[PDB]
Amino acid sequence: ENPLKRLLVPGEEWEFEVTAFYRGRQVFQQTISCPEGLRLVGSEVGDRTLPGWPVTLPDPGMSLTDRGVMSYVRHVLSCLGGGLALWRAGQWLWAQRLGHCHTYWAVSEELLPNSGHGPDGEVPKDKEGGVFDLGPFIVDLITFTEGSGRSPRYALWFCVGESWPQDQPWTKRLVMVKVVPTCLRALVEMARVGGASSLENTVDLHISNSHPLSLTSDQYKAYLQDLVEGMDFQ
Amino acid sequence: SPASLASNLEISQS
Repeated sequence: ENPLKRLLVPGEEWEFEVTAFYRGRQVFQQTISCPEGLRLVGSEVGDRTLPGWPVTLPDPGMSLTDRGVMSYVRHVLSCLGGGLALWRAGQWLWAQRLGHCHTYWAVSEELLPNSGHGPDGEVPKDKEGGVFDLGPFIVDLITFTEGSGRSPRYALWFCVGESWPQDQPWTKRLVMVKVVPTCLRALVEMARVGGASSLENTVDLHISNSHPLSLTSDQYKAYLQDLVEGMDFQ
Repeated sequence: SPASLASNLEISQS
């Protein structure tokens, strides 16, 4: 059996780490698993028949310090409405905006949302939009283990209620949210440590009913290939 | 500045 196939078994739940930044400062972090995915809200609640586990972005303090930009943050949060939904279906992650804040996204590095090429897209309203495909990710991960390419990116960054900060410091944006499917973070780290020699290393997939896997480098690379053979490509 | 935030803001109306 291929333990990595658990990633795509129908009804499996991934863990998503949500980290929010107000003007470049981390203000919130929560890890969420839910069959419905997650939904970023300002808890100006709200509709309980909306889909997705509600993830409430914190109201900034009423402080005199930073009152200007924080009042703008509060305004953005107050206009989130139904919010920003993110969920998985098969090998794809999907997003939809359910309120009035135009939201732009990119798949980027963990520590930098805007590497210079602009957003990958705008999150649609009234229909779903694909924001991540596991297929190319695993292909690129295999290439990475073979010393033939960069580590594949998996951090979804959302710029909420403003234009994407192309050629502008991202820390000036009012509300930036990073979502990391922690299985993908784990898969990349497993590739990094495995290239170091070739004994056994442990990978934790951080998905429902998962158990930490102790694998050799050859075992790991073999499972990635078998996984990719059963996935969909254009 | 407030002018820059106002310019970059993208929130549609009800």
